[PDB]
Amino acid sequence: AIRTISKIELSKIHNRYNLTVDFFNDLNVIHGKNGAGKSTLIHVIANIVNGDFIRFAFLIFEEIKATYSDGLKIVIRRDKIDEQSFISVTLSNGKYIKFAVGEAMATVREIESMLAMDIDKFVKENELQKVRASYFPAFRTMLEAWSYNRKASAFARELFGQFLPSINYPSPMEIEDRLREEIRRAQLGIAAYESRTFSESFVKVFSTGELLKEIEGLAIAIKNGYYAEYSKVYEEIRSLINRSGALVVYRDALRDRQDYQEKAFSEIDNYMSSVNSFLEDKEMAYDFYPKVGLKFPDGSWSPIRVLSSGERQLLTMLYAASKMAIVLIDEPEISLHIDWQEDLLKRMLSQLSGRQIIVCTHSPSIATGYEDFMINISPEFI
Amino acid sequence: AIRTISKIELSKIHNRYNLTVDFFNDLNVIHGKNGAGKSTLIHVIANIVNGDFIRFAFLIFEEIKATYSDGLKIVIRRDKIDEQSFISVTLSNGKYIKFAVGEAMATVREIESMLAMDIDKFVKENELQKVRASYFPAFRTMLEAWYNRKASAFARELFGQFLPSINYPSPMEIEDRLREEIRRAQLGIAAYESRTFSESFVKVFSALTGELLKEIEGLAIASKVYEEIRSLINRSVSGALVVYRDALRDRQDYQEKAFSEIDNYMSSVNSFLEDKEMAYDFPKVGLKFPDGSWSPIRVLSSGERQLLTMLYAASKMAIVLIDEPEISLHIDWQEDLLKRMLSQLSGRQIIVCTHSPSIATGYEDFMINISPEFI
Amino acid sequence: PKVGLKFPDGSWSPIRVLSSGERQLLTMLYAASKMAIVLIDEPEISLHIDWQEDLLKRMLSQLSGRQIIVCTHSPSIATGYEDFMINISPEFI
Amino acid sequence: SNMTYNNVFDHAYEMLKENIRYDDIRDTDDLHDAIHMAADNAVPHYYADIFSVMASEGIDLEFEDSGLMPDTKDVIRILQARIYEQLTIDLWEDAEDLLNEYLEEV
Ligand SMILES: Nc1ncnc2c1ncn2[C@@H]1O[C@H](COP(=O)(O)OP(=O)(O)OP(=O)(O)O)[C@@H](O)[C@H]1O
Repeated sequence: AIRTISKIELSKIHNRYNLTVDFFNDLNVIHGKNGAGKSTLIHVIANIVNGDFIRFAFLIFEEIKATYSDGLKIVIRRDKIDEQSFISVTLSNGKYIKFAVGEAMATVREIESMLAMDIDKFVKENELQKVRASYFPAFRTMLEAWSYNRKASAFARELFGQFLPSINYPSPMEIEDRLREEIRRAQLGIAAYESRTFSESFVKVFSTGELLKEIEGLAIAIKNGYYAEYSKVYEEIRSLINRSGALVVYRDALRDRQDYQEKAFSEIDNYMSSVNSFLEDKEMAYDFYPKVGLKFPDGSWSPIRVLSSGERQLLTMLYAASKMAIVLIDEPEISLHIDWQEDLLKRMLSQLSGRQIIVCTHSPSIATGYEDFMINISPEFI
Repeated sequence: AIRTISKIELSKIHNRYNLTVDFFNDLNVIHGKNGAGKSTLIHVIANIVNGDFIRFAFLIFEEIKATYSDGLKIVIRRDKIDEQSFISVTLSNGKYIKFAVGEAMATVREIESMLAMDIDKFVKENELQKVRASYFPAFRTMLEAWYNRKASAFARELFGQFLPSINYPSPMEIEDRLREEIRRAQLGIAAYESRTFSESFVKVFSALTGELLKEIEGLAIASKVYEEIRSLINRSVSGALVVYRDALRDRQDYQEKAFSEIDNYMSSVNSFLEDKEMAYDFPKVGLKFPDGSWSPIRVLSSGERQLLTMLYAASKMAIVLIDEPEISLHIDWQEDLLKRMLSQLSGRQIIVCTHSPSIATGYEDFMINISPEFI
Repeated sequence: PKVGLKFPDGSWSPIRVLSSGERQLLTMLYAASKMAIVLIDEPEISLHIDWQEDLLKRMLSQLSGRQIIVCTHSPSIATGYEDFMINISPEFI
Repeated sequence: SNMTYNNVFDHAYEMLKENIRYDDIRDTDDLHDAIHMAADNAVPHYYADIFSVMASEGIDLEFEDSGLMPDTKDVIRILQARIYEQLTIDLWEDAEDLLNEYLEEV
């Protein structure tokens, strides 16, 4: 990210309490018991950072101040004139926009667009959408229930109010299709690099025993291509090896084929290693059309339906951490054993580097090893 | 080898006349004035040879005898007993099928199938569909108005239900067919490129004179890597050069073999046409004026459209029955049509029925004059 | 009322049974009666020589006092009125 | 470097716009053949490009209509038919607004 959040001041939100939280540029582990408005704070941040300030028309507040790292100040006030409420979003740059709450309510019931275009023009001419924040809700089981889905945003705004931001989160029943599509697409990518290597190596060939030994070693080196005819041309190459400059060209082509073979599947092998780091006595893999699922040391195969809520939380969180700015995670301790809660932040900090990772947990087991980042929330009741 | 039709005898057809026609083994050019029953003979032949015996329930006749070349005789009789008509299809081998006319009429109005399956079993167990005859109708402008499958029902609606199956291409379908064939040939060339790449890769790996290099440079013509190969050629190792030359020669031969069927059809069309050339430059298919201007296949006159619809349906071809090929044609094209089609359609029985003797020039020994002996 | 064809044997048949030339004569001699300038394009479609040598004379008996412009590919239409032939050749540029 | 599905879809969109502008297609009935006319000259013909387009995101690799898939053992023709079907499906969505833009053009 660039404009990291430094300090957010919420005054009289829901007419109950005032809250001012200072954030670092790094990890932000907010620890506090339920009812602290942590979820609200996350929705406020996700409705400020991602340019969706129109959702603030559905929120009851007095004064909301958001300060970034570079020095941009956003002051939001809810003032009503002649029985009609107007939200004033005043930036530190000089410009300020104001709009009626009822106009935004009418626009939302229209979606069931002038103000939407006005908000888009305001955030585009002021460049308020430089950093996009990803929202990980604490109700991802509900996203599994209506199995990224786009109607889930409307369902969650239906039963949690219209202040809720856009919901883009992957279900267990969508990541199976996503993984199958990515594996077949990577196999097709391997086949296209085979055909490009054939045409380029034809042109290059048209223009020692160690090179022959290297070709014999590289002939043996699942990762089989989709176009099996090229696997049969490779079988014929191995059969010919069993039976100068052009040999160097052949060796370079085989080495580039092996390197692209590793590089096409490296992203999914990283995700599989990230999953299998937690899991014990059970491996998630892509044994063979691609089949994706669990494997056991007995050699038995099993569908992804045997997985527990804990393992489902790990799948839905590690896939949505690899496929990534500012990352906001709500309740990562759900249905997890204490050791996985201990190692979850270290695994996600190993896979998500270079971004502002804000997490909100109720269990302190999540915040081991990062106790200096533990910002304790406290509601200052009005 | 092939069961060609030798002699057809129609007795009291439409309760009007008797007709007995003897055919040669090839080029039966029937010449006669309008009202002599030429198409009444072509429809009978097309309803006998192609197994469409159900159409004989819609025909009023007394005795129809069909003799093939080997000696197979099929005798069809329409006899009515107790106010119900029965068609008796008696073969010379001993077997014979009979059926009621009203049952076949009810089956035809049902299509608008037991008897159809019985007829199919009868013609399959006797092997009557060894030779299939193609019918070129005299109303192909109506086929231009509407291979199309509803055209059979439309033509049987306005010409009676005795009319055989109509399978004839319109101009806008030979245009779609030519575009599809060009696209398929391009896809075939591209797949032969990738197959050539993989096999030549293997053969060059298997490998380990200047005239061969000069021949390979001369044979290069233009598909992107081959341009780079020609550019590199313009700027011990004999076996790999031989493999390169053989691969280039096989690529050129496959391009010629892919486009040979359409180059033959284009040459056959452009043989007649004089001040306009039909070609497939880049796919758009159409005319090519000597100025270099292009025009759609809609600019063609009725004459040239008859030549397009007849030369495509002769190239995409047994027994061929053509009815009135002299429609809307100038006299020189009438002179040369049989010679061009006999050069392009060899090995089949070409029966033509013409009103103008100009079609039968150079084949006057084949001119069989039809004559209806009115009862 | 019923319009059809009477054979000399006395049988009665509908108008479906006519051949191509008889259909051409029915469509051509009827519109000639219900008629100005008559522009006829290719009257020789599916007609033998004997009818082609007389069709123009019969239609001129049908059409009198009107300008007739016909276009033909066979010269058998042009017989009997051979002094009115206009050979045409386009001037290509 | 490589050709993706989005470049092919943009080329097919440009060819469909050119066909609408030139041939003057006014309704969906002529556009049902104009979409094939634009699609069959924009499909790749170098094998590598085909696989690179099929290996990119945005286009699935399965036939929603099993009858549209031809009955042959040529895999590359199956993938090309999938490209043609997905291009027709995606261009039929934009056909209505392309027709409206053409009507507002004149
Ligand atoms: N149902 C019928 N179908 C066909 N012709 C019939 C029928 N009933 C009577 N006829 C007569 O039988 C003769 C055969 O007509 P047909 O069309 O076969 O002759 P044609 O002049 O040789 O044909 P064409 O002009 O199609 O080459 C005609 O004299 C016609 O009037």
